[PDB]
Amino acid sequence: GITQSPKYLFRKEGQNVTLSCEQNLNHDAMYWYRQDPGQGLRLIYYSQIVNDFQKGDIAEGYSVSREKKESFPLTVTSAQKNPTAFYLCASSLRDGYTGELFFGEGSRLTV
Amino acid sequence: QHIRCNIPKRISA
Amino acid sequence: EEHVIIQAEFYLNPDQSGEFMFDFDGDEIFHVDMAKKETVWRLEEFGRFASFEAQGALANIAVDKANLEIMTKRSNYTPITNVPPEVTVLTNSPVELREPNVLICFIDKFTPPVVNVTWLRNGKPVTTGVSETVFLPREDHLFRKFHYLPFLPSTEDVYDCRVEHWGLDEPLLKHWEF
Amino acid sequence: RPRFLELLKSECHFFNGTERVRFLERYFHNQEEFVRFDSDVGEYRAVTELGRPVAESWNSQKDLLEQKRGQVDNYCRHNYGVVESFTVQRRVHPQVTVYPAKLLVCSVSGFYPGSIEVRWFRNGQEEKTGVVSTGLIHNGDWTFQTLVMLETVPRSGEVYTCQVEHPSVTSPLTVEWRA
Amino acid sequence: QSVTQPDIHITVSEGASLELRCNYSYGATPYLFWYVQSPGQGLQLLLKYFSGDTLVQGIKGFEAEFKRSQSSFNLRKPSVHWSDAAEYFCAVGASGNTGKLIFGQGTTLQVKP
Repeated sequence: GITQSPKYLFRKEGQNVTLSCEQNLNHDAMYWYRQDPGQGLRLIYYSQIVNDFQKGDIAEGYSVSREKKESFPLTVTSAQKNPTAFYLCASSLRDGYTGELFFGEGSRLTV
Repeated sequence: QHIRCNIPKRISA
Repeated sequence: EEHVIIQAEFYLNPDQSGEFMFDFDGDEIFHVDMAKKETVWRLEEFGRFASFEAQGALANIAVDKANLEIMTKRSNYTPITNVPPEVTVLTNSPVELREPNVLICFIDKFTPPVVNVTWLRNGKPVTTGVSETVFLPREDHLFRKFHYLPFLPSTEDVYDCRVEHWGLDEPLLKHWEF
Repeated sequence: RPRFLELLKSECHFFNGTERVRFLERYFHNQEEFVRFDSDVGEYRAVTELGRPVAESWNSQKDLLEQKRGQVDNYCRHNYGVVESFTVQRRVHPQVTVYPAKLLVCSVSGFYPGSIEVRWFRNGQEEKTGVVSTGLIHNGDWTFQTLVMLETVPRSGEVYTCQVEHPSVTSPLTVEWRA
Repeated sequence: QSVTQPDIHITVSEGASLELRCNYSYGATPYLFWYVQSPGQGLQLLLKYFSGDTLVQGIKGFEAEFKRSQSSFNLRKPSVHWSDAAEYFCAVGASGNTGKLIFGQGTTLQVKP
């Protein structure tokens, strides 16, 4: 349902790779998590409605923009030696809920 | 701690 | 019964203005400044003991817009019948000639929720230190709103509250003087 | 110019603290409730035939229901708990002052919560005739003010006593007026 | 607001019974989920729990119980399968509330003949 790509994105240092995330589930809110092995997924940024977006826990050196309800792209500044990890993308709707999270296949970054 | 907010259903189109 | 907490929100076309707020037994807990995307406590001091996710109030209003549109078209587009406001002016405590006091202009029982309110000292518009409440919800689904003017009571001062509204023939004035 | 209003109130009704709670989700259009969810009912019910097709759509989604059902817990009791700390348990005690307009006023101001009890007394006797109250007025800022005139043109040496009671002072406040 | 998975790696036999355990930060009426992830990909929702019923079912014959008293929401299968070897994550609907989910560091599981 959510398509991230490309799945593997090896990248040079001091390079601002940007991870694309699209969804045709018509969900309202949209999230990025980074899974570092052994630890859970940690929240990076998430946007609840179009054109707004708020910081999660590990938001240093990432930025995101929500111009379209379907698209939420994560830009990884060379902020930290964070980068070399696995990035996950999810969405969900609000009608009654508070819908459960739906997950993209995720992409591996490298350096 | 936080005030939880109830969400209106979207009306079927 | 004992206590009633109500979360009253709305979206008015074609003005495209929304409001979100929490009502406890008549009084406002908070609302959300839609533009600044801020939670805003009816009293600063509520901030200490609780918190609200301002964004949430937006995503709600944005549904009520979507609702609005489908609901207008499901009713031949029949407009809202105006109810004009009744206005009452009073001082928040007994009046003393040179004690600082505060004027309350209490706009009551009306819809739709939009008003062009003015304060008038001796006939001239006042702007110094005025506070105004947001739109508050009644049991009959009509609206309330307050306004506040801090003033120094003098024997040579006459104040008026100039409420407008699309239910009123001509702008209404409620005159308080000592 | 023509106006259109969509409107939603989410009601939490608390009886005996939070023993009995009841939850109403109410959708209006231009002062017309067309469909609501009543925690006492279980499903979405249509209020006017304008909302009948909406409430039939909404009870089809069985996911929605289950969820809305538990707002009495997730939403209602929850928010109560959060805010009881400074709303329910909020007591600001009255500011009472007696004075005759230019016939006798008793001006209680800036108090919370609403429930209040004012009585006029003449020479230790409860006056019940000339009591003319303006009733409980809302100041809008978590305070109430009320006034209670007493219809008496009096005689020299009499004592009038205004006797306020309120859930924020155990022993009653009493103010005095000697003629 | 906060969730914690105590087992880091659980091994078990094919055909046996499963119980990945998970505890939650005190909450009254929190929303809980169990996700599972095969290496390299994303998480599937296995099952959830907002309110009401104490025991719920999921996909590939999974199950979970909500012991309010226990502060525990543990995942179960009566008859595990070889397929099921992946990392499992426990997550709580955080805190008055979105939207945003909080994940336990996740207990991974391998299964042998």
